[PDB]
Amino acid sequence: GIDPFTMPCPPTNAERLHEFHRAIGAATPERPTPPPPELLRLRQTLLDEESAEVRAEIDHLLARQAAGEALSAGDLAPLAHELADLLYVTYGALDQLGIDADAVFAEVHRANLSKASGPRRADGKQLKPEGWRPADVRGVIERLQHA
Amino acid sequence: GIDPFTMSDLPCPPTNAERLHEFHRAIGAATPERPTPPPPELLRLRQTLLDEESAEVRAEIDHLLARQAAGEALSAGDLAPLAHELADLLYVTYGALDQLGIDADAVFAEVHRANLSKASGPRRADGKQLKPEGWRPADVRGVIERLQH
Ligand SMILES: [Gd]
Ligand SMILES: [Gd]
Repeated sequence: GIDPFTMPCPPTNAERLHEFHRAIGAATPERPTPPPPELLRLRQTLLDEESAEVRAEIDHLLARQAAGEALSAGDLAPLAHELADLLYVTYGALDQLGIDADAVFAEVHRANLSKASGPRRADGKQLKPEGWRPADVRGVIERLQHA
Repeated sequence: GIDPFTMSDLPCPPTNAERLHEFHRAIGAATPERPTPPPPELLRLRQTLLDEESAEVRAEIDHLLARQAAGEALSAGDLAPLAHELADLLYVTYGALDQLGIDADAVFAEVHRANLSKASGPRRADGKQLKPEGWRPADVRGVIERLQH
C-alpha cells in the first residue's frame, strides 16, 4: 500500500481564496454550507464596493477616449487591478459558502462554450445549437455535498 | 518533440482565465496575448455585462436574506442560483481581462500576494486587520509592464 515510492497541480485562483481565508482566520467550510445572514450582507457589501470601483475606472477610461485620447497599456492598470479585486471578492463569496468555485465555473464554461457553437442571427446575436444543455449548477452543488 | 509515447492529456486543468481565452476564440473573437488598449465599444460592452451579472448576484443575495428574515432555514441546495450568478460574474470579469489582452492570473497573483501578506498582520482590538512589518502594496502597473515584454 504505502511505500517510499508513494506520492499536485499549481494552485487555482479559487484555491488562493481558500488559503487567504485560512490566513485571516476565517475557517471556511470544505463543502456547501448555508451562511448566516451577516455573512451574506458582508459578501454583498464587498461585491458592491469592488463593482463600483471597476465601474468608475471604466467610466474614467471612456471619458478620456471621448476627449480624443488614445489609451496606453499602462493606462489599463487601475482597471485591471479593480477587475482582479472583483474576482477576489467573487471567489471570496463562493469560498465562504463552501462551494468549489472551479467546479461551478467549469459547468458554466461548458454551457457557454456549447452555446458558442451555435449559428448567429443576421444581426449578430448568438443562437444556441440543437441539443444545447443549460449549466446545471444544482447538480454541481449536490455532487460537492457528497464525497 | 512529441513522439508516439507522448501523453496528450495534460496533467492539470486549464485555469478559469484560460477558459475565457478559449471561449473568446470560440465566438470568433480571438483576443490579444498582450495588454491591448480597447476601443470604447469594447469597454461599454464589458461594463454592461458587469452591471447585468452584478445586479443578478445582488437579487439572489436579497432573495436568500428575505427568506432568512421570514424565519426560513436555508439548505445547501438553496445556494445554487447565487452560486450560478457568482460564477457568471467571474465569467464576465475574466471576460473583460481577456478582452483587454491582460493575463488575469498574473494580475490576480500580485493582488493575492499583497492580500495574503496583509493577512499575516495583527488584528486591532476591534478586529480590524492591520498590515504586518515589511508590507508592500500590489504592483499591478509593474505586472502590466512585464506582460508587454
Ligand atoms: Gd479595490
Ligand atoms: Gd446570469
